[PDB]
Amino acid sequence: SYELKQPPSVSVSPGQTARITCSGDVLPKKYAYWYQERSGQAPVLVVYEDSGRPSEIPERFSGSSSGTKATLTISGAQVEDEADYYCYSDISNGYPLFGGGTKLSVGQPKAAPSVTLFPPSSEELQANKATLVCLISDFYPGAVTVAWKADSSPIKAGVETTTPSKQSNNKYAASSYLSLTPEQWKSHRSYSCQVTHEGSTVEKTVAPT
Amino acid sequence: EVQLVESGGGLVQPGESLKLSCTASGFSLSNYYMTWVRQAPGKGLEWVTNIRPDETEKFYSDSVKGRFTVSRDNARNSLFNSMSLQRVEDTATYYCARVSDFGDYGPDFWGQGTLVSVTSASTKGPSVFPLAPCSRSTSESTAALGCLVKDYFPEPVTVSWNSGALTSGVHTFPAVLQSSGLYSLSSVVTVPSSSLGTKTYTCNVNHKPSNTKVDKKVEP
Ligand SMILES: Cc1cc2nc3c(=O)[nH]c(=O)nc-3n(C[C@H](O)[C@H](O)[C@H](O)CO)c2cc1C
Repeated sequence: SYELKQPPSVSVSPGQTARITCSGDVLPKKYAYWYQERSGQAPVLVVYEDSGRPSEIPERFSGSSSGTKATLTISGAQVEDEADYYCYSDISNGYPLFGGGTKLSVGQPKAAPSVTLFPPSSEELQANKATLVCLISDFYPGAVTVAWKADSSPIKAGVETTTPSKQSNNKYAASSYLSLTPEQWKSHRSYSCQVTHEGSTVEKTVAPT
Repeated sequence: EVQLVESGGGLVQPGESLKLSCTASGFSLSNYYMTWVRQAPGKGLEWVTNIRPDETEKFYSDSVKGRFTVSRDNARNSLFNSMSLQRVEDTATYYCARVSDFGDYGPDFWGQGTLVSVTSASTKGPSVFPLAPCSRSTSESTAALGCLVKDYFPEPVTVSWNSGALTSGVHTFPAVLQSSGLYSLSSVVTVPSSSLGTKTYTCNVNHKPSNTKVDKKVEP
């Protein structure tokens, strides 16, 4: 399989330039595209064949590329430029791809997330189920990354994270849940919920006790 | 000018079938290549298929190859995506787009999409489990206590504390839509661990859709 390795999140101040990358093993042989998708809205083309640019896309959106990294550079960041950006290209035998996508935010005072981790209640355990809850509160801009760790080892099977939500205080709220079996919860000796936001990483851990 | 309109998306159960349709206007469908790209709520864009204008070639993502089949009717400016043997993971919003004609094949114009939900979720009530730390976070000046409102359906759920008395420190998080088409959400109320063993903390979960009301008193 193959990946358009694309940074999950990116934020910039109104008026300054923003740069989104997109690594890839076959990008040196295949073109790269960029799409802009505003919340609950069809994606829109902003860049094609690495540098092309549609006649509806303002010049400040500059596509470029080289080797194995395409880069969507958005200058003079606007409040309207806040949305998700995805790169496109394909494998070494034509099948199309998409990057993980990237979140582009603008302005208000930046804030770090309040992370709280809860272990499985002995009660839910009696129900032959285990569920670790990771609440992420008061962060800004509204974009975070949640990775779960089984004793320092990663894991993906059993994770359900929410989409950043706007609290009443104009900051954001997120929640992530790792579902295990009563046996796994006791199997390992520690589970950890690490929430990285703006390069910053908060990592709370819990262990059977 | 260029315009794409999806439809057919709806709510169905695993294994069941569904046939989406995309009708275009503003251009000759027969002059372009078409694709369907889907996106599960809060997730990235995932490519599904591409279909040659003369329909002599059809490409599908491994995830859907065999179950989904693309088809067109350049005469009726229509693209079609018949999905069969539905899986939960196929749940997402289906976008049909016009495939550009330069560089490799990215699309240029996307329709707004049609939502495709797929579950057996009926109307479960929420289970409510206590949310308290082990021994580390219990030794703070103000830890957090909460209620885990697990597996319910459909939204919404109302959480409160001490029948509405307690309000400060309360933070009811947005529900997470677990794989099994069932919602879950937590609600924590941050309070001092000093006067913790003297006061009562009781969330009152309300789920009218299920006609359920639970009151769990969390202790330290
Ligand atoms: C997975 C896959 C997707 C393709 N998608 C397109 C497309 O959208 N548009 C296009 O002109 N050619 C596409 N092609 C190339 C096309 O099949 C064909 O080889 C050329 O037009 C040669 O006739 C694709 C090839 C593959 C393997």
